[PDB]
Amino acid sequence: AFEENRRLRNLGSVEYIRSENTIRILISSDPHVGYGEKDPVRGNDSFVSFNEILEIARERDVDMILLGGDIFHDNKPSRKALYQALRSLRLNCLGDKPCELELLSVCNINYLDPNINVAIPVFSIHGNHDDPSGRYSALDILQVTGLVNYFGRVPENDNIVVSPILLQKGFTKLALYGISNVRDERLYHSFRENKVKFLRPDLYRDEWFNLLTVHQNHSAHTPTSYLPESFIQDFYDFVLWGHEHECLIDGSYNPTQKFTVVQPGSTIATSLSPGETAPKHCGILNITGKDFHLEKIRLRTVRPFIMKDIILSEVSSIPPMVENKKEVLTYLISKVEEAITEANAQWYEAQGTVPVVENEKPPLPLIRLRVDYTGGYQTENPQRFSNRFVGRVANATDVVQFYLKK
Amino acid sequence: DDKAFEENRRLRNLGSVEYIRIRKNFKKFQKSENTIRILISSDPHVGYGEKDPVRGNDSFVSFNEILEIARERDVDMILLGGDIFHDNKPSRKALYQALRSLRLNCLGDKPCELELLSDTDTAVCNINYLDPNINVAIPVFSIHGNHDDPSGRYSALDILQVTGLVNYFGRVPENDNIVVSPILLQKGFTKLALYGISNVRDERLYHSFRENKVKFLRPDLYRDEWFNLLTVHQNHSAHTPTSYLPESFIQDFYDFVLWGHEHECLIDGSYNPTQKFTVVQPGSTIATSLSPGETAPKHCGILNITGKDFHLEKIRLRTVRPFIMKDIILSEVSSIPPMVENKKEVLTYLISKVEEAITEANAQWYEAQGTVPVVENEKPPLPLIRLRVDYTGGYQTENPQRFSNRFVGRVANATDVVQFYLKK
Ligand SMILES: [Mn+2]
Ligand SMILES: [Mn+2]
Repeated sequence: AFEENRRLRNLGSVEYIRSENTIRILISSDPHVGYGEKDPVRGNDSFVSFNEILEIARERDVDMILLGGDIFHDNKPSRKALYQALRSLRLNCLGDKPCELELLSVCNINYLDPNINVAIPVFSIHGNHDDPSGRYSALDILQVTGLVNYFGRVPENDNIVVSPILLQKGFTKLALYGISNVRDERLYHSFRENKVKFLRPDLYRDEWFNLLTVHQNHSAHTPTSYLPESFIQDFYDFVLWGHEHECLIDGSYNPTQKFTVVQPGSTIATSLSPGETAPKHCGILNITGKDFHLEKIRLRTVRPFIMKDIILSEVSSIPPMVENKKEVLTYLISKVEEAITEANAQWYEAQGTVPVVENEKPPLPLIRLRVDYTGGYQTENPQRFSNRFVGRVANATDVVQFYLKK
Repeated sequence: DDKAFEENRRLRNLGSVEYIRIRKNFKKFQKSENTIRILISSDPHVGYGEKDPVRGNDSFVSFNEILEIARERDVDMILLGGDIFHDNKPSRKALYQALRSLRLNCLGDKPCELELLSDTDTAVCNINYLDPNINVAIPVFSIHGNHDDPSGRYSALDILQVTGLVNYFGRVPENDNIVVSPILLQKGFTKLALYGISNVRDERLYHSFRENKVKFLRPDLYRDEWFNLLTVHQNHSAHTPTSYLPESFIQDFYDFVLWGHEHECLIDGSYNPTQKFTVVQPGSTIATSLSPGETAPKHCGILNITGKDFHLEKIRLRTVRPFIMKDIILSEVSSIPPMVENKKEVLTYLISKVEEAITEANAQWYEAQGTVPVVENEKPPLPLIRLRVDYTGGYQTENPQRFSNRFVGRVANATDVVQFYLKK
């Protein structure tokens, strides 16, 4: 069943119906505005980092912003989360700057409104949400204000029609496609049953730089609970991959399909997973005809997160196998202290500063120790160990996790 | 209580009043010249009765109507007495619908003839039309109202302000020390000093006036040249002598008082001869309960200000579902044989009163539309009908639901058409 997935290529059907020349796009995904709102330390993280993304777009003078979904963490965001998102979009996206993008294709393009002066149009697809969910989303609200362009709507999970937004700047032509989040198993089934219809403009067939935006699992435990890369039509040149939190901004080239996949990652860690450790970035994609150049930009406002894997039997400072309750503590405490120094150094690197009295100090970092304690060693209560770093770490819970080798 | 309500009328001009140092196009968007025209309304309660199969879209249609009349009649601004939303946390549909109506009816190329003299973060534009990136044709001004929904520092009104669609004024950070500062607006020779007090728990506000903890600020320039307008959202009357705002408490320098919160349409206004102001209670644009006060046909108004004078034009709302109520005292009826098995007689009379109320409701609707009942014309929506029946004196009743079910597809409230009670 996993073997079958590699063999299946170009699924669904393709129908044909009706830097002045460099398209600059700020690419990001998953800001999860509102996540960890009630946390005393982490409460304002999502608001600050979502603002940063829009701030970089304005400072760097990009033509547009493209997001891979999950602007909000919840289906029903709090009044604070909604207010903060709207405030950031209004202050960073409105202005006298002319929009050099020409459209060739309340609901109509925002930067096309005569009553709204949009300097940098935001384009986003709908993402996945785990809180309890009518026919009105928080993304529909962002669209109605004229601040975000909601594209890639999936009204029916059965028959999905993928139509493009056609944009031109000088000689460079962009055919922007999107598929809003669909339950992975459902989407997988739609591609297998040939229920996904891609629409291409008849004119300038080979002229349009084809960009697809998705919000799905890139991998899964079950062979039907993710979207295989081979399923995606080979006429595409670039794929922006949302939903997946790990920053893989450098990208991966698929040699068969002939298209690059860029998984930018979230702008906030939503769990203490290994995937969340990779420093967060956004990117500037510079399209110029057929080729492009992607510039990775490190996020300055994201709280550092260091994870360390420890094997006790390998620690020459600890004696085995006795009551080393004291040995394990001293050693483990020093590893947290080492992880904090690594986190602080990672933060100053992102800022371009040095640790001195005149400079701003780093925020409390997220620290996780995965400790193998086999044959044998004395362990602590994980919560009791985590209480030791009360004003040194952002995570009051889960500083340590003890495990035995399987 | 009686002695305390009496003392309320004896007291006047509560608090403290001091002075503070301060077509035409005043909008900054970049891509009756002496008469300030204001569309006045209150309490649209967007989202109320959302889940009702018949009444679900009433609040959205009527809130749109108010903004639609403002645009059609070419007013300078919209002034609301609070409660744009029914809930503290409105649904996604309610918020979407309010924003859609505001964007379509208030944005446009129409020049704003109102000059902002002084507005006594902010990273955002406090005043709407002064934003160079938003083309505001008709600025909306509103105060915060009361909500019975659980309040889980950010309001839905703050969200409307942040989009640049509504100007939230008359904020009340502290209940103890309330400072009432004006928004100063000029059109030709006409000078408007606009004041607001967002809803405060009635008992708490009453105490603030008594403890002289309410400070009113007046512009030194043009002292007796401003037309003073106050916007409130409080109970105009109450059972307890401390649970409402007495008119006498409000400073007499005011010329006009827009009274929000109260749902009954009393758009004609009342003149207070001592305080020398006119109080206008416009009423809600939707019935929130089947109360006697909700029966009076709904209106909005156009307040025309020239110098220190005003003319108010009453406008009937066409989209509001008709509501007829009848109070029936069974002992005051005949021929109803009392203290006998009179179920048939009681029912026969009550059915005829519902039929009478339906005919009255339909006639009230056609009147609001300016049409006659003919095949080419639109038919009225299902009306709200309520019978409050006193059955004291020996009278047989019927289950309210079974009685209401006799009029299926004839009334909007198919569950509670009748209410049987005994006089206390
Ligand atoms: Mn996600
Ligand atoms: Mn009310």
